[PDB]
Amino acid sequence: ILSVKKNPSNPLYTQLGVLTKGTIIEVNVSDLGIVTASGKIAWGRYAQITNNPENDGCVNAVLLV
Amino acid sequence: NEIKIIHLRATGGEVGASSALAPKIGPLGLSPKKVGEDIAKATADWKGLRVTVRLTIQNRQAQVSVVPTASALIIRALKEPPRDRKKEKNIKHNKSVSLDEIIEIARTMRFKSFSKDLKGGVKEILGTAFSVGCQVDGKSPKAISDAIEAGEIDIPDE
Amino acid sequence: KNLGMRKNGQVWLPAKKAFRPTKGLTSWELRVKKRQEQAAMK
Amino acid sequence: KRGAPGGKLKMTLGLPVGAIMNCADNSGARNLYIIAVKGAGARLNRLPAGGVGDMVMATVKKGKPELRKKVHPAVIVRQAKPWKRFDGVFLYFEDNAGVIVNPKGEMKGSAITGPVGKEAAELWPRIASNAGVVM
Amino acid sequence: PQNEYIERHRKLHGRRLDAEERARKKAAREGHKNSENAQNLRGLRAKLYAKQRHAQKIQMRKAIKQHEERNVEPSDPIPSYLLDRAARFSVPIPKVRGISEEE
Amino acid sequence: AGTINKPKKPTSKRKTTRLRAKISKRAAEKKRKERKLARKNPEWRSKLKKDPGIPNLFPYKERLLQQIEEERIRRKEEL
Amino acid sequence: TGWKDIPPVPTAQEFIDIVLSRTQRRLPTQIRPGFKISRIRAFYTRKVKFTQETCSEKFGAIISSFPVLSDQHPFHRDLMNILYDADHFKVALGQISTAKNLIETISRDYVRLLKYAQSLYQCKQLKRAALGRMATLIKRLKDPLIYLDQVRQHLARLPDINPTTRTLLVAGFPNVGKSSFVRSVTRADTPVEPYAFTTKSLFVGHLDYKYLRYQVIDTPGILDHPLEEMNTIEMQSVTALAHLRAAVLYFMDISEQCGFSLKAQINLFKSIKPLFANKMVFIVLNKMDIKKFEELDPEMQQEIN
Amino acid sequence: FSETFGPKAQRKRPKLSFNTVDELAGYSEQSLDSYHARLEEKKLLSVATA
Amino acid sequence: PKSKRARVYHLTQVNKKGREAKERLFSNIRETIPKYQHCFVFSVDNMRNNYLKDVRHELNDCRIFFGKTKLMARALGTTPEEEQADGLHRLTRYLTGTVGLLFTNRDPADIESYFSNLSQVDFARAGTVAPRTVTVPPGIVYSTGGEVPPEHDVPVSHTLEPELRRLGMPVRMIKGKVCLGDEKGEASEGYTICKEGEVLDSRQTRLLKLFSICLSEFKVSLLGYWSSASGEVTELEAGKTRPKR
Amino acid sequence: MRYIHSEETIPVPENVKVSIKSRLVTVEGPRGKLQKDLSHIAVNFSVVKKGVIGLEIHHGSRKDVAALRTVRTIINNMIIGVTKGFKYKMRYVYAHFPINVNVEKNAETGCYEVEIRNFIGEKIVRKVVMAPGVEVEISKAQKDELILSGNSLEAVSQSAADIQQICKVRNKDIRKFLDGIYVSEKGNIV
RNA sequence: UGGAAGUCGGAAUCCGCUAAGGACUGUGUAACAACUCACCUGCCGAAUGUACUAGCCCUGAAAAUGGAUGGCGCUCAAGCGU
Ligand SMILES: Nc1nc2c(ncn2[C@@H]2O[C@H](COP(=O)(O)OP(=O)(O)OP(=O)(O)O)[C@@H](O)[C@H]2O)c(=O)[nH]1
Ligand SMILES: [Mg+2]
Repeated sequence: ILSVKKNPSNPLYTQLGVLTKGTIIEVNVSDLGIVTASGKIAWGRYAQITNNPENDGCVNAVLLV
Repeated sequence: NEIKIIHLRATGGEVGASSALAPKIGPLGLSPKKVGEDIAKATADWKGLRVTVRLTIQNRQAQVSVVPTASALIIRALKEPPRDRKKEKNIKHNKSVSLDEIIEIARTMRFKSFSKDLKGGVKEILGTAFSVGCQVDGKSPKAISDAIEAGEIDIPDE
Repeated sequence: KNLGMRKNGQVWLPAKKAFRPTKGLTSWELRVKKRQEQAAMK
Repeated sequence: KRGAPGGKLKMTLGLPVGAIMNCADNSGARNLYIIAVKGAGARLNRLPAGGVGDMVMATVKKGKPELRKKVHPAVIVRQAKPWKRFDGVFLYFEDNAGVIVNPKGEMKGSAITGPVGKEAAELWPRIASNAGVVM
Repeated sequence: PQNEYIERHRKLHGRRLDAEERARKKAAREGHKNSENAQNLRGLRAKLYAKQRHAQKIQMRKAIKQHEERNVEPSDPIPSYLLDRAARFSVPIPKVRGISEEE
Repeated sequence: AGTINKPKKPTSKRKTTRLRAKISKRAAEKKRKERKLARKNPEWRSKLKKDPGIPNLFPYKERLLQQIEEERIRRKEEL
Repeated sequence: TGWKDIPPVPTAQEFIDIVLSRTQRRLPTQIRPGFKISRIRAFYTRKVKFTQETCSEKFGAIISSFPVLSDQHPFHRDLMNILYDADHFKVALGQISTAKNLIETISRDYVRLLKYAQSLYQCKQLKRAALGRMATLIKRLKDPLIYLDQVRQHLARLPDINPTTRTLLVAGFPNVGKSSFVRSVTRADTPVEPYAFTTKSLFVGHLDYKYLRYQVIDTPGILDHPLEEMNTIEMQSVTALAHLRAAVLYFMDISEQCGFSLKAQINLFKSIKPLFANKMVFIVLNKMDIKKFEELDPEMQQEIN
Repeated sequence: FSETFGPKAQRKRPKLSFNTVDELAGYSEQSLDSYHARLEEKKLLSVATA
Repeated sequence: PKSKRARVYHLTQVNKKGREAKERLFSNIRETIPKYQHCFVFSVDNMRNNYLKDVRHELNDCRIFFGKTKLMARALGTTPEEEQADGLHRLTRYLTGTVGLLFTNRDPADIESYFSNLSQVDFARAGTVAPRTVTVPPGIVYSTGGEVPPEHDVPVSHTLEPELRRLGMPVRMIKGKVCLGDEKGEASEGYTICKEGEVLDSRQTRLLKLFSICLSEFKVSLLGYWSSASGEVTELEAGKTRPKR
Repeated sequence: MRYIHSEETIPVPENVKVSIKSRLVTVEGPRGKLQKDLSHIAVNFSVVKKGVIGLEIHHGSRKDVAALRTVRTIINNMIIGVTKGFKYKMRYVYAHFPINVNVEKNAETGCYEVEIRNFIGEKIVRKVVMAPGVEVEISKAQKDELILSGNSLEAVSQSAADIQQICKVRNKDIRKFLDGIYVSEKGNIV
């Protein structure tokens, strides 16, 4: 994870970096081989948390492609 | 002076078929080396093929003979390149034989077949060739069998 | 005597009959006629 | 076998857990601090105790440094608490003393100084064979 | 003992004289035992037994279906390079439960 | 189970007023919730109902089929 | 002194059933929402810890009881390599250890999360998550558990060969009377049958000579072909010839009723003669009632001499 | 694992570290020497108190 | 009716034949009739009937039907208003019990001579009278049970002794060998499988089959034959004696 | 469904004398006399034909109809018992320790008594008292065989089962230890 | 494949005699053998089989003092439906 972009409940939660359901996070996508139209490596991409980490013990996310 | 008949399954042109015989032909008084040499001499025509060998035992000597089988006849009629067994394995018999050659194989198999007609014998030979996996006239032996049962191919009578 | 064998070995057991408490309520010919009528209607 | 001598009649147990007794053999130890008694039952707040002929687990507090880091099986051969035998005789020794043995009963030492108890001598044949006086 | 010694014992001596008969009788009583377990087991053991029997029934009926049919897609046609493929730039979860400040 | 010789604590059938009121309120709330999900439910529902038909064991099913066919022909002739 | 003390290795489903039955039945199961969060956290933390303790105890019992090949005698190590792919054995036990450590790590993480869980629902979800991850880890071990149970049974039925003792080692072709000799000199139950490869695994018996105990090892028969074409049954005998400092008895059938030629027996003896260095070798001509050395052809007698 | 050992096993050729009889003899000698060295190392390196 | 027997579904390739096999038999019999002059009816009662394949092979020019008796009778035609050819309803009165049809071009005398001099020794079935007394001797059990001399017989297989105990022979395993009593033979008498002049049951016939002792014969009895040219049925010797329907 | 009438028939041989009163069946034969109380099943007995006993149930359910088959088989087994008798041949086999069986007849109780000794070398002496009417003998024709004979099938089979259950190996592998007494043959005396 | 004969494995699974019989459902052998199942025929004698639907009944999870259809007690009810 690179940063927390938006926690929908409160901007203070985003500022604190809280990982909840529906939170947009920024992830390092260097391992997926995502590349632009000329060859630059795209290493930062938004994803959204789809689980409840406080109840499941893990952070599960879906890429926003 | 009593008659003993022993059937065995052996590879042609190989002496070691008598390895399992010496457990039983031993107390009968036969020489295993002589039996293996006779087996190799009888099956020298069937090099590299699994064939059935009949041994008739009279008075502590045995004479060898080769009982023809449909599978061995089909594999021989395939005319495979001459091959060594131990080095390369898992082979497939995907060459072709003619329906004519199937007919003389059935004619050889008439003493074993219980079919009323030579057409009935040819259909059993085609089923054996289908199990082997070869081709007949460039087509599938099941397809030739179905065409024969439909009647557009006329098998000669006897 | 009993000519066959029983699996459990109770050789004294009689030749039992089917448990059909609704026996005798229909003749055979009537059932055949009803079968033909049911088939035609179907 | 868990080292519980069988066939022993009931006698007064004079050596509880924490007692320091003498070492009667020449194994190099001179005293044995008892930490457990083999065959002791379960009872709330009751310390395990042993008598003459009882097998115990002990540690050496004075003696050779090689014996100071291990927990040794011991057999109690003399006790100072008076106890009664089957012939009505009440008796006691002038000191509490035991010997170091293996779990099967054979001694680590080769000789015993002073007498041994009748119960210990009867229950462990190596004590009888290595004893000079039996009382 | 070494190697296949129980098998060698069975070869040289056999089994108990009633072993086949008792095995047959137990297999015959298996149906009554299964019904008795279904009607008399209680609690978590009963729940696990019921779930396991449900799984066996599903597997069995699938086996029956396969043995019965041993001898026997998008709406619009698209080419092979357009298969397995799928404005509003919405996120997969546009709305969640709000979280209070005690939570 | 050794129930007969040594029974356990009995299961009371005497319900409490708290439990009765709570069960009634949960039942009413469930009824309202299923009505709401029925109004919001997107599953397809056929306007026509699949009619069960006529039983095979009815002995005059053939005569009833005769009557239906005759009335169909009569209606077709009238129309 | 054998490997019969290895505890039985259940499969994945039986392992999960055992562990979860211990968690269900050896711990209390009623916790109320009206209690304090400290009591709820203690309840669910105790559940997670007891589950991982059961898993770790069983995995350690599996690991510490199976033999370690790096500490065995070379005969025992290579015999286990002949019977079993040693790569497969080490991979199975390494996967067992990896699953044990992953279970411990998951339990530690979920106990740390239960320290901060704030409700009974969150505690219950965390406990279920930890137990489900443990069950997934155990379910991903379906094949090594069956393999190791089969390994345990065969190791329990394996004979006990002492690598450093007074030992005789009977070798040769099939059907030359090896098991007959072993039955005649020992009390071992080696099957004697006329067919080839009757003995498919090593047998051992014992005898007393001059009040000294000797062990005699009956081996599967050995055929005459290069070592790359040798199956595991014959490689047990090859390993016994290679790693056991023994007295080798090479049995030959002069009458050739074994189904093999005396020339081939001589070539096999000459081929395995390099293994006989620092070993005492005797050639036993068996079945002399049928045919004798005097009745043998003089060229074959000259070759044997 | 099913094809290696068991009732469904089809494995018939072991994985060897040697090809020739002389190589096998050398392997056995080296393994025995290493084994003796390891037991000497372990030997150089009543229950004990807690 | 919750308590019912669980019907086992067989996971095998071959299914039940049904009505289609009956129609196929009807078509085959009704097509075989206009090709052969003579139609014989033969009877094989209380018999194994596994040499009928050899009979079919030897009679290459003939056609043999061995289906259901009532289906063959319906195929030939029970009433004169149903018969395929004249006189066939006369022939249908011979079809009861275990019978068979033989359509042939040959001479009736030739067929009678073949089925008279044909004779093969076969295993007895339950119901036949035992022609002799069979007793397995005490000691080690061999394959034939004393029919051949014991020095020329292999010992019987060790897998058969639970079946022998089920069939009542008090055998036991002694060192991998099946024996009555002791290995040398003592403390017991020989086991009498059957006595002469006694109706054999299936247990005794199964024991005789396991010991390869044949106490019966394979005799096919020709009852009569219908001829197409004369349109009449000639009755043979067994036709008078056999019950008629 | 309540079936109006259901009936069964029991043929009776000429030697057999059957007396039924208040569902108490007494069967007399050449070998002896048997008595049974079938008062727990609602059956009407009759004589529908000379030498045939008729069992009937009126207005009974399917269970009441089905119980007539059990009654029929019980009375038939009583007839078979008083006519031909029942015989259970049992074999006792041993591996190392020979099993010693002694059969006596306790006269004050009037019943047979089977004493079993040296089973797996155990020093206990097992004792089974037989049901009255069951006669136990040691077969002289075969080796290590007991023969239990009687008129009551239930008594003979229960005595044989008691003999089989009293010699049961415990805490051992049944694959390896094969010893015991087993019921070999079940049949009729005549 | 050391051995593998329907039954350790992989892939195919055809034809003939048929009344019918799988390149085989299991037991079994080192491999065979042998037994058995699918299927067919002979005896018998008239109604059955499968899957669902609706009732009642059992299970469908329980802790901790001794107790609760309100209590006795109730079984062609003193239970259930009309
Ligand atoms: N005449 C005679 N026959 C023998 C002699 N020794 C063995 N035989 C026979 O040869 C067969 C060989 O069987 P085994 O004794 O098991 O020999 P083997 O198979 O090589 O021994 P294993 O490999 O351990 O199984 C036996 O069945 C004997 O009948 C002998 O000294 N004289
Ligand atoms: Mg051998």
